[PDB]
Amino acid sequence: DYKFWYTQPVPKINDEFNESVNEPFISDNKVEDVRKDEYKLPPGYSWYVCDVKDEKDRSEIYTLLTDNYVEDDDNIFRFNYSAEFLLWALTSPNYLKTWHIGVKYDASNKLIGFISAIPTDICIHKRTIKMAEVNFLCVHKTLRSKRLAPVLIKEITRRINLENIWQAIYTAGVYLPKPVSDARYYHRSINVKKLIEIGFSSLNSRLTMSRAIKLYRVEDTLNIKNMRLMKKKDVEGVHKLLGSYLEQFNLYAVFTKEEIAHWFLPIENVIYTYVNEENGKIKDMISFYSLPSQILGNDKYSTLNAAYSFYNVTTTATFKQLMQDAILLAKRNNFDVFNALEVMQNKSVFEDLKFGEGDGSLKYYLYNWKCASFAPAHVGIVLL
Ligand SMILES: CCCCCCCCCCCCCC(=O)CSCCNC(=O)CCNC(=O)[C@H](O)C(C)(C)COP(=O)(O)OP(=O)(O)OC[C@H]1O[C@@H](n2cnc3c(N)ncnc32)[C@H](O)[C@@H]1OP(=O)(O)O
Ligand SMILES: Cc1nn(C)c(C)c1Cc1nnc(-c2sc3ccccc3c2OC2CCNCC2)o1
Ligand SMILES: [Cl-]
Ligand SMILES: [Cl-]
Ligand SMILES: [Mg+2]
Repeated sequence: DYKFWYTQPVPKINDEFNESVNEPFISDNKVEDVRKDEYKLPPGYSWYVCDVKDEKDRSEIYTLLTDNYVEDDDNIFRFNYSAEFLLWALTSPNYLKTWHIGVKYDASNKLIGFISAIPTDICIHKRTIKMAEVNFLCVHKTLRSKRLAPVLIKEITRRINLENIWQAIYTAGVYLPKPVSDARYYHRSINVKKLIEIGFSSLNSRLTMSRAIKLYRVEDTLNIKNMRLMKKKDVEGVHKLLGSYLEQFNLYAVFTKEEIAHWFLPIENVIYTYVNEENGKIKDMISFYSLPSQILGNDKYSTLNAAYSFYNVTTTATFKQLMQDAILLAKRNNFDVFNALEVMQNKSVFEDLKFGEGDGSLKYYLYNWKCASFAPAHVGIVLL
């Protein structure tokens, strides 16, 4: 019935728009009309302004997400973003502290809910719009289905609107009104035996353990011999190679140089970017971020280390060669599995590179924006 979502400026479940329609649901908004009062929480709970740059506040958010964030369909794996990853995700250029919103239960002083946004320029069907990117919405498991999430969403919308920003982008595995695109995820096994033992992957009578390990074996040599970790000096060249590439898609972020530096310079166990430089020119890039899963109820293993394909561009090799090197560089950095979405050119390499189709998909949404939906090959943004 979507009783909350139907009160919001998003498409109805049946809405379908021509390619010519590309505009807000509600235009001519006025900063001066936005509510100044915080939305009301139930008795005994209060808003909390989180300082993600303080280790202790950042620790509280980490604990909340570690225990209560997203689980796979079978409740065996739960995302386990690290504290340094949350730091990086939330302190991008021109971030606002007041868009990092916690909810505490007054009597324990414990964080029980969270929601965040960062500002990003988003190009949708060739119109660039100042938006908020929303992520890390989470309500403690003990307080589910109490209608707290619409409170968090309405409060962040109010604070975003105070900055004269009236559109947002977000992704969810759940179906809401109404996806602008829908991308399945695929997984390429790296540590086969481990993935079998935790029930991420399976065997069978044809594929014995030894034959499954042989199947996923990779040669420890790069297609692009000079691919190396990105350094500060490469920010200009990355901004030109990526910025040009992305303009073909129907939905992408428009990065400034300061955004390239933030989103790509390598941070161990967070973000890995590699470049191929020729003549002082960046001609190819690979990137992926680290998003481990906590494994629930396995006696031997508690963590699955997973590399998540972010942005990959090649001008000197085939896309298949580039993605093969991405898998190898993930392997060299101790990752058990390489995960990709069917966005950009990704799907075209999944069969040859031995990726397996996963169990669900990620829906891309816009808030207060009406437009034609599109196949995921035309999606040119990867969220965290
Ligand atoms: C202009 C600026 C605009 C800014 C804002 C833009 C929009 C931002 C929107 C947020 C984008 C976040 C993106 C993001 O973070 C990445 S998707 C990750 C979401 N987090 C998790 O799945 C963590 C585990 N789950 C939870 O913590 C709770 O289940 C949550 C908190 C998800 C819902 O808590 P609950 O205790 O289970 O539920 P109630 O409080 O009773 O609330 C039920 C209402 O919530 C609607 N709902 C449920 N899940 C949602 C989801 N993932 N997006 C949006 N809405 C969601 C649901 O359809 C229902 O509305 P309806 O009756 O109409 O159906
Ligand atoms: C696998 C998996 N493990 N777990 C713990 C979950 C809930 C899933 C399902 C899932 N839900 N979102 C995604 C994926 S796969 C992928 C590959 C490359 C880039 C992004 C993603 C992605 O979503 C990202 C970005 C949106 N938030 C979650 C991670 O995967
Ligand atoms: Cl209201
Ligand atoms: Cl482990
Ligand atoms: Mg609730």
